[PDB]
Amino acid sequence: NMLTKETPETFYIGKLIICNVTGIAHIGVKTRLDNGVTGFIPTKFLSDKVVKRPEERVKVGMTVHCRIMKIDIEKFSADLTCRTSDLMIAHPSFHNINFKQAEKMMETMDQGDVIIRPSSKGENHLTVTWKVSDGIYQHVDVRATLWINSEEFEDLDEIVARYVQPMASFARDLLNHKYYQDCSGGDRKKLEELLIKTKKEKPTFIPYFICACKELPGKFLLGYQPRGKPRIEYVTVTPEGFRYRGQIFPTVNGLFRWFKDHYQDPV
Amino acid sequence: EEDASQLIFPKEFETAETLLNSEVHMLLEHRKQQNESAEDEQELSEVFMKTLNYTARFSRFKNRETIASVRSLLLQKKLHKFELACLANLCPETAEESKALIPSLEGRFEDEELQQILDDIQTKRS
Amino acid sequence: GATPAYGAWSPSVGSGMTPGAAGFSPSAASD
Amino acid sequence: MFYHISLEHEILLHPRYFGPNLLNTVKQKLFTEVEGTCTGKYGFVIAVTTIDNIGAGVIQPGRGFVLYPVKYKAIVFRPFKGEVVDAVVTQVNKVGLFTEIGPMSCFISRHSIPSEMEFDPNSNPPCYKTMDEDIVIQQDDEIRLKIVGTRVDKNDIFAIGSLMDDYLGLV
Amino acid sequence: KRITTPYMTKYERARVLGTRALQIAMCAPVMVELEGETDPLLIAMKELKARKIPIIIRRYLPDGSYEDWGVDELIISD
Repeated sequence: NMLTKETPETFYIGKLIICNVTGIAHIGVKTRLDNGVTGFIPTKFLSDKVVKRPEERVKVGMTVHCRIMKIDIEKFSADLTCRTSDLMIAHPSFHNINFKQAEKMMETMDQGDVIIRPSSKGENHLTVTWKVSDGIYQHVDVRATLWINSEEFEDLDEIVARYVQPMASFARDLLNHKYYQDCSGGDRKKLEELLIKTKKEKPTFIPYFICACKELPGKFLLGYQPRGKPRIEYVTVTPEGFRYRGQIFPTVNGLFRWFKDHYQDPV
Repeated sequence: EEDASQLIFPKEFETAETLLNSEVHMLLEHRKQQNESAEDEQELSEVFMKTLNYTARFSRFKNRETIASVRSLLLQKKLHKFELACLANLCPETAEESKALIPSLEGRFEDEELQQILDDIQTKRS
Repeated sequence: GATPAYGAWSPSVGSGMTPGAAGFSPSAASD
Repeated sequence: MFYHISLEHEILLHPRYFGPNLLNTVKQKLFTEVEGTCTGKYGFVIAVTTIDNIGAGVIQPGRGFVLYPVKYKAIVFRPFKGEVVDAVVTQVNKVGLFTEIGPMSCFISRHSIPSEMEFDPNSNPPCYKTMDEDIVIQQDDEIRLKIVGTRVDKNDIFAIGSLMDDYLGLV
Repeated sequence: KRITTPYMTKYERARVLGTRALQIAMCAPVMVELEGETDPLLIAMKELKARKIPIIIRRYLPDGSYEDWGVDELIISD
């Protein structure tokens, strides 16, 4: 206490004391501490007695933090632990990850699960990714400009149950449609060639089909052949309903019942 | 040159509106309410804290209606706006006290009318 | 830049001129 | 005494802050700039209460900063000489009494103090009782004063109080 | 009731492009898709063609009045 100025009553067990190992006598690391206490780490601090020294557990030449378990600054010893453990149906999902690598973990999810992730700009941005269709995903780049408040970021449970859960419930109904098709995710080249082949078997009855677009997620596609010319009408799925010709339908069925008595105009 | 003793003030503040203790108390508390909600925010400065805890000691009353009441009962008379707050915070118990503290009240009004304005302020005090 | 605004897009309606007759399928109920 | 005024200010915004956060960022900058500060012109501006408008941001030629003039309402505190205010005694010493007034403080020598209010340095609490020990004025005693002189010291104010006027004590 | 020419003069085009390219060089958010270029003047020119430059042009008349013209409102010439 008169020369080194550090007694055992200051250093306690449980608190982390940074022990700088500068050398080793014969398997240990005997160095000095911050208060001049000669920190001699035993072989139990490195976990090796007949092998090389604790180079992975104690930094040779530098200071290595360890949990203080012995107060012997007057005895020329320092029981500093070299180990880091000695110092101490619509499922939600959480993250922090890369867009490419994120694509591989949302293919194992089935319809309905929503992952939360950051976004490529790497700060402030975040994105709500959900199962628009088989092989099609939405990436709501919230500031897809979905303007929100600042208070909601502390509770991440309502932005899904108010904007995406009803959206997914609305999107699932079209998947269970009687006339749904993949067409390679709505390839614009594959869709025009199907309507011209289905019209020839039954020229009187004109069928209709729905598809999602991989080229622009959240666009559904509704093609109909009033005559010998393919025609494509787009529709956006909204958190509150559907955006069809700028008219908002509360329920999934009123869209179809509005279409059955609107597609018979000459346009 | 400027001297509140003779109601002479800089034009930029003569055009400015004086505030009561309980008034600024309510405004500051409202701010603090907004300034401690809306997460991801910066704490108020110590200036705001010391101004709050100052005026909190000298709140004669609190509800906006009490402020509006004392303001309306004062403005109906012919007092200058500078007299509005010094006379509304202190609440001198007698007209003689108000006229001794405020030299502008001396001869400004009959003692019984100034005393009535005081007594009204006293009755507004919680 | 793998993810711009997708729902902020403007769905352009396609105009046409088909002076056809009325021989199409009837409507249904909403339940 | 407290006040509020429509102030105006102008901020130079760096181009990094353009895009969707722009006007919100201008607001945040103004709250960063002019809150909690005192001025030789207007005295102690306590805070902006509201923004009257954000002007059209002129792009500075040859440097990308855009200059936004902004007009805004702010609460402000500007004491004047002659004003008789409520205050709280903070420190009682034989050198003089020290007292706080909103953001500011005042100081009151024994010279300003009536002769009967002798020093009490020998009691634990510093006081200025009278000789019969009836009117006990001590620290933290909500004592009135009259601002007899103003002084601004580098964006701060430091008045001087007095006790010469009658009825300057306990209510 | 804007009475000035509805065309972007070549002076307004030079200044708008240089100013916007400066803003881009100072890391301003771009208003147009970058197909993979990096010169701020090339970006500013693309934005000009996309009419997405977030700049309005205050044209002073000789009486000292002024008119404000977006950079999407008036007809870009070249």
